[PDB]
Formats: sequence, C-alpha cells, structure tokens
Amino acid sequence: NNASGKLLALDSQLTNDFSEKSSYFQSQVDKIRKEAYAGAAAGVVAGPFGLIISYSIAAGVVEGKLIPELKNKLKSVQNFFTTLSNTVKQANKDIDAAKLKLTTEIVA
Amino acid sequence: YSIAAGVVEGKLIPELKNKLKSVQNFFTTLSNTVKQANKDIDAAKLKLTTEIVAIGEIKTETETTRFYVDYDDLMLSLLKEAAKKMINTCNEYQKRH
Amino acid sequence: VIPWQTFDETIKELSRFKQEYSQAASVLVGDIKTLLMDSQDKYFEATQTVYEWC
Amino acid sequence: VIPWQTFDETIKELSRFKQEYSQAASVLVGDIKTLLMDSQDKYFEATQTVYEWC
Repeated sequence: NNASGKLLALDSQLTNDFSEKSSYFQSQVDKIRKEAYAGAAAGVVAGPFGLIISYSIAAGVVEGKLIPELKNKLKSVQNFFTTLSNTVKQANKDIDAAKLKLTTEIVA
Repeated sequence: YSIAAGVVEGKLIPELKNKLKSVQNFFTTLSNTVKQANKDIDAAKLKLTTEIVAIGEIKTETETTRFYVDYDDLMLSLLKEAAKKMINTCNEYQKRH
Repeated sequence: VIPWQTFDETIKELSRFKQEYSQAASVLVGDIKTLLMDSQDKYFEATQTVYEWC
Repeated sequence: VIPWQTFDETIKELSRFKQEYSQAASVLVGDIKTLLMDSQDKYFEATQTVYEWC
C-alpha cells in the first residue's frame, strides 16, 4: 500500500512537470528568437551588405536548423513521457490484479 | 515607440495572459482533486460506521442468547425463540454478502 | 526597452509557485490513497471473519 | 519622482503580513478539524457501546 501511493504521487507530478517544461520551452524559444534578431540587429556597422548577411545568419542558422532540432528534442520528451505513463498504468493493473487474486483465494 | 508598442504590447503581454491562464487551470484542477479526495474519505468513513452498526446488531442478539443459556434449560421457549431470531439475523446478514 | 531580465525572473517566480504546490500536494494525495487501500483491507478482513463465524 | 523602490518594498511588507498570517492560521484550523473528527468518533463509539448494552 505504500508504493501503491508512491506510484500515483509520482505520476501526478510527472504529468504536471511535463506541461511545466513545455511552458519553459515556449518561453525559451521566443527568447532565443529575440536574442537572435538582436544579435542580427547591431550588424549595421557595415553598409547594406552587412545588414543582409547578418539576417542571412539569423534566418539560415537558427531559423533553418536550430528550431527544428528543438522541436525534435521536444518530440522525444513527449514520447518518453507517454511511455513512462504507460508503464505506470501497467503497474496499476498488476497491483490490482494481484490484490484481487489474493482476496478471492482468501474467500475460497 | 515602435519597439515598445510592437514587442511588449504585441507579444509579451498576451504570453503573460497565457501563462496566467495555465496557472488558473492548474489551480482549478488541483482544487477539484482536493474536493474528490474529500468525497472519498467521507464515503469510506460512512461505509465503515454502517458496517459497525450492522455487526453490533448481531452482537446484541448473540450476547442475549448467551445469557439466556444460563437458566440451565434447554427447553426454554424464550431460548428457542431467541435462537430462531439469531438464525434469521445471520441469514439476512449473509444474504447481504 | 525590453525588460527581459525582469520578465524572466517573473516567470521564474510564477513557475516556482506551481512547483512548490505540486510538490506539497501530490505526497499528501498519495498518503490518502494508501490510507484508503488500508481501510479497504481492514474492512475486507473484518467482514470476512464475521461471515465465516456466522 | 517615481519612488518605485520604496513602492515595491512597501508591497513586499504588505504581502509578507498576509503570508505570515495565512501560514499561522491554516495549521491551527486543520488541528481544530482533526479534533472535531476525533471527538465525533469517540462519541460514536460511546453511544454505540451504550446502545448495544441496553
């Protein structure tokens, strides 16, 4: 009965902290956007060439490769979260079937 | 003023509202969990107390027949009738299970 | 013009609220679940013993 | 011209008041609720025992 409660207790915390890390991620992405376009902002020390080559870096490096990698890492987080929740749900079934199996035999 | 009215006024403040909304939703959900646990505890307590009462009802007739033993009469109609009472009591309790 | 430091620290406090409350809540919820199962088992034993006597 | 430091520190003290009092209050309220349920249970047992004797 102790670990029976420990399971649910960890499960609820897992479900909460998944969305809390999701919120952290969305707060992080637009921060990185602002930082990227701000690093690309002060590249006006050159002429019009230095402008477009700075926005080329901002739009090809971060906008081209970094953000989908962030999405991919997020996807793996989602998948692992789902898998572990399934493991929890399976262990629930296990415990309850064991308890029923015992009580029936007690009655018999 | 373009920066002040496009960055903060355009994106930051609705993000603050969105974070606030999630806070509200989680607050409501956890309060609902609390309210559910309340129901759980109180239903469990009532379920126990009712069974306690049902047991003590049988215990009453049991002790009654026990002191009806000590007349040293096996042919006492009081004793026979109290036994009939206890039999039907046990039948009605077992039928409930 | 973009107080992003203050913004992030605000978000930190906001998140830290919910962290603390989830942390405090779920433990006690699990304690409740344990006590519920324990009372269930006691109930089963008591009723079983009574029925077997009867 | 905008004493915002002093403003915020005032708000800090004001909030800290209510934090401390909520903290002190709710614990004792829960203690009361516990004692109420305990007295209820004692009452139930005593009355039950009397009735079963009678």
